[PDB]
Amino acid sequence: MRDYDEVTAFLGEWGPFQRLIFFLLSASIIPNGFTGLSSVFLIATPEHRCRVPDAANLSSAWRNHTVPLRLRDGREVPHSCRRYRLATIANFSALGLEPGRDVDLGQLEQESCLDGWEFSQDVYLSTIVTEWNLVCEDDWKAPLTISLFFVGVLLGSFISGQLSDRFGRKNVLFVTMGMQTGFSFLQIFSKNFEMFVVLFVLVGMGQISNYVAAFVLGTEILGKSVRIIFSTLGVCIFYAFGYMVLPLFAYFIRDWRMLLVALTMPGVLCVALWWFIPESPRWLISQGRFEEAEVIIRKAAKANGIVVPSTIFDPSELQDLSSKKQQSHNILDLLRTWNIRMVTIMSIMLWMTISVGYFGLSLDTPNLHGDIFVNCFLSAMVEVPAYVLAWLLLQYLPRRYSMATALFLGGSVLLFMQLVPPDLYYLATVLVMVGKFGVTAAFSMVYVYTAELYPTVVRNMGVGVSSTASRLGSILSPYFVYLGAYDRFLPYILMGSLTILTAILTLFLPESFGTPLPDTIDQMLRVK
Ligand SMILES: CC(C)[N@+]1(C)[C@@H]2CC[C@H]1C[C@@H](OC(=O)[C@@H](CO)c1ccccc1)C2
Ligand code: NA
Repeated sequence: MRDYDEVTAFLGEWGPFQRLIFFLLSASIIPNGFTGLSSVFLIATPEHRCRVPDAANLSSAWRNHTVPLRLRDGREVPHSCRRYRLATIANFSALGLEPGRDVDLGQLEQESCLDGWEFSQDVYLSTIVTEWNLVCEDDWKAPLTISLFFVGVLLGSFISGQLSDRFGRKNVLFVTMGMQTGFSFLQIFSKNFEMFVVLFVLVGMGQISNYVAAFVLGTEILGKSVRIIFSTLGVCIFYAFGYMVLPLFAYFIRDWRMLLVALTMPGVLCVALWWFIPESPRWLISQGRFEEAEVIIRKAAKANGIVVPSTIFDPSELQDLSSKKQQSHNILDLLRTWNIRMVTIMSIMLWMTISVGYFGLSLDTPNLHGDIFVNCFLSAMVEVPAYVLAWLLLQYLPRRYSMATALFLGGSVLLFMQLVPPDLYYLATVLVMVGKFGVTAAFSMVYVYTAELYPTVVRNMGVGVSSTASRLGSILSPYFVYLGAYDRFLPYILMGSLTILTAILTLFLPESFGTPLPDTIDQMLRVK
């Protein structure tokens, strides 16, 4: 018996086949870039105030003084959820009385907006918040939709695995790509809020599912050395490109339906890949469909120009491949021994906190100062050097000090936010981008570090548990942004404190660099 990576080693590590597969599977990750964080523009809240119908016979003075003024940022602004009793105002205006001259505005009665709201159109022409008035007593519905999107992503994480195992990688990939694109398109025709919410849940489910299927198919087709590069840089950078191009679209298109059309179109464009990506030969061998694997291997050999006679490859060996011992599935293994128990708890908390920080910072961009589109672009762009640095650090430096430093930077920088004087408000944006830089580096590194910490017997299970923890964290991530209304800096204080505690935690994990990866739990490294 032999190994699949050995039997197939004759194809080489790099060449026309593996190159095309690498850049096509990576290109299929772009739509997840602008689909993941489109909520920053689809669910944005413009400035708004109570609407006063023009039927009111109010003087120009009264029309200038129809809403109480409240102070924000040290500056007067119309109160966004309350107005002076329109009937009392109309009675005063009919009597000839005028504000200030005859009326003390400070003691008038107030009511909520019974004629709806007037949203400004300086930035957004329309969004779902303006469509269904998700403001004042409905404001909690705005982040809820985003939480529900990540809820769908959670469910997709469970389902896409089993589906891909039972029906293949390419089939699940393209089916869920089409599902995501179709439900993204359908959302344009949402009559009311509930249909939009449920369609957004399904869109997130499809998005996660097809990301996962692309990742698994790529890490199964590519060779041993290029596998790491694909997993680490290949998909991350093209996700960053998708995110970076999201604000480019949102700048020209400022209507949520036309923006959904624009973000839907690339998904339809990706369907051409069906004729270029083959099914994973390793999976087909797992199902016992050896003729299809043989055909795909011979086609790859022909594409790379390698002569493949019986002396260098034969299906008889293909039919007698080795199978690795099956890994434990019962979760009890992760809790049976004290050391692995503690390592699992720390990894859960580390992944959840890194995810909360990353998605909170991503979703908080429209609340920063300066141009919203420039801020979103800078947020998307600061990830590419974060991935390059993460990759170099993983290649050459111990994981513990690297991740302690990246988290310490990401957390400490945020705590400085409250110390920036308003005159130099732009420094706060600098800090926030450096903050997200650190978080992004840590987020890229943990995917590898955790996979090294667990022994083979349960490695996948442990990684999956920690990954689910991170995904749970992003359900909470839009609510930390929601807290920005109660107190501007509270979200950053929370994120910074939690990140510093996570950076302190990381130092207690055992070091893996430069040591053989363990095979059985008895060989697992001990926590400090
Ligand atoms: C930060 C880098 C390493 N990622 C490529 C990792 C973690 C975040 C980012 C994107 C990806 O994680 C996701 O969950 C993706 C695809 O499901 C996602 C992006 C945006 C919204 C929801 C999910 C995997
Ligand atoms: Na995709």
